Amino acid sequence: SSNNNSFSAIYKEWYEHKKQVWSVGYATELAKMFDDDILPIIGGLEIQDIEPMQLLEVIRRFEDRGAMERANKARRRCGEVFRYAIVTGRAKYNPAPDLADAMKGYRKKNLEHHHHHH
Repeated sequence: SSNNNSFSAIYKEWYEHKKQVWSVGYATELAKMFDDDILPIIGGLEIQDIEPMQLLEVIRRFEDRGAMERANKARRRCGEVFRYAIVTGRAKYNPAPDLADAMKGYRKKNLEHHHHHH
């Protein structure tokens, strides 16, 4: 965590806030799985300074294991934290739309077997 705008910092605030909504055991391990996969990717980065492909790399992390719901849940909670950062006045713009663009454009790296053009 470099600055106060670091993802982990804001995540903790949001986490401890949501901790009063979710079950304690659920909340703890929810953070645990988020920390386990997200932290190596974008955890120590600034929420405003996160690369579009890095957020997609988080989704990549879960999707490649087959965890489709969890990959989408990552995107969900990340965007949820992005939202929280906008509310607290840390970020004005969040690369949430960029996540979608990166996920879409990623099919230009993972090629098909036949294309839609000739």
